[PDB]
Amino acid sequence: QVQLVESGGGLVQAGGSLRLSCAVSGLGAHRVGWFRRAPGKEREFVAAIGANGGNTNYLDSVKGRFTISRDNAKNTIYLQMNSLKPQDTAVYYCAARDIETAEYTYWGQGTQVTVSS
Amino acid sequence: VQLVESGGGLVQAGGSLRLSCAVSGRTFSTYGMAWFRQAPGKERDFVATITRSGETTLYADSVKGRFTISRDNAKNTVYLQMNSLKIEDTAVYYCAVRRDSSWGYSRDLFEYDYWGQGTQVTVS
Amino acid sequence: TNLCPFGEVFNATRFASVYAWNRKRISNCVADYSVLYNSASFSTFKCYGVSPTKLNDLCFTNVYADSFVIRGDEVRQIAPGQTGKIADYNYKLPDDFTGCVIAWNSNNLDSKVGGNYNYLYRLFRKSNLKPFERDISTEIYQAGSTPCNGVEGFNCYFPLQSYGFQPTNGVGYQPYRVVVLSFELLHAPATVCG
Ligand SMILES: *[C@@H]1O[C@H](CO)[C@@H](O)[C@H](O)[C@H]1NC(C)=O
Repeated sequence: QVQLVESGGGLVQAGGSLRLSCAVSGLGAHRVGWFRRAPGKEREFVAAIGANGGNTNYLDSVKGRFTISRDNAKNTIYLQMNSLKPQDTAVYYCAARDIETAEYTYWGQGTQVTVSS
Repeated sequence: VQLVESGGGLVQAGGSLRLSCAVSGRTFSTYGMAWFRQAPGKERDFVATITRSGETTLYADSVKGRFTISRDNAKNTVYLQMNSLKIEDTAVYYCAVRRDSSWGYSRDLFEYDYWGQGTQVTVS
Repeated sequence: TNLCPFGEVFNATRFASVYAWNRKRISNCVADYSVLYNSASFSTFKCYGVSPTKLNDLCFTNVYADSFVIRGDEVRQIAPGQTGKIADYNYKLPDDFTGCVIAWNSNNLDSKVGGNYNYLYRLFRKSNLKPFERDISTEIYQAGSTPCNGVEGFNCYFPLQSYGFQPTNGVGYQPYRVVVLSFELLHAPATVCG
């Protein structure tokens, strides 16, 4: 919890496959996956990506697998947000494995997108 | 249960000082022998070892030709003969001991029971 | 009449992980280990249940060869009759083990500038693994305190953990290539001898 910046913001058009991106610090062998919440609720799973670059977990909402990017040199973690579900607008934060053991913490920011059509 | 070491001093070039070491424990049957040398907290480098059965003797390349080890059963006092004194020989000498018996060669610091005190030789 | 493919196992281009180890059987050949036993190229040559010299004058019907890479200080779990995390959840050696364990440093290849994160190990399971049994599963184990029941969240973890190498790591953290060659005897004629 030193410096884990993110990015976001947009209300241009919904229905497509608009992407969202952020960045993480030097993780090494750390598992990373973004989380989002819901109004009157919290801690809703989205995805989990391993540190190998080939291990990927997907949400039940997304069918099978979608496009996810991860650059080890740049230390950036990306998320699959296809199909632009009309009710799936919320705050997105790139939280690490704070629940797990060999990852310290990350709960320090959050980004939102409100695309509509 | 500890370690007892004897021998050491100061000898110039072209001298000798036997570096003996004994185990007072009764587990000498299944404990191997090993040697290491490092004065200034340096990483321990392998010197010599003896296999459990005793037919094969393994030594480090540098100490080959001068250093010689032997196995004792009267007092379990494993002996090492040190000769050909050099400047780099001025280092703390460790009497490492292997764990339970296993047929093979150990040349790593992964496991060792006790760390000895030892002696160092100063050459002018 | 041809030498056994022990050199092929020794000089494999890539090595398997602890949870995905590869078993390569040896048959229809004779192995001459005299040149390599005294070569001193292996930093660990433990031979549980058999003397290295005595196995030369013996014929083994079946040979099992396993390969995986672990830490320098993590080789304690690989021992007969030993209880540990790796033994319980990754790779267990049975008590009736007659093989020879060979390991050596891999700083030249496995460790390199920039880091290596290809290797993996498992730590979450219901019970301990049966010896000489390997299971690969993507099921996300969940703690009994808080069951997610459909996701990996609070008190719910994926069994695999990423495992890293780098030159700046200490001697204890150095990679070590571990190869285990097991030998067994049966009533059938042996195609492997010494
Ligand atoms: C392993 O195989 C490669 C490819 O032929 C070769 O260059 C290398 O020398 C082999 N290893 C040893 C120890 O000879």
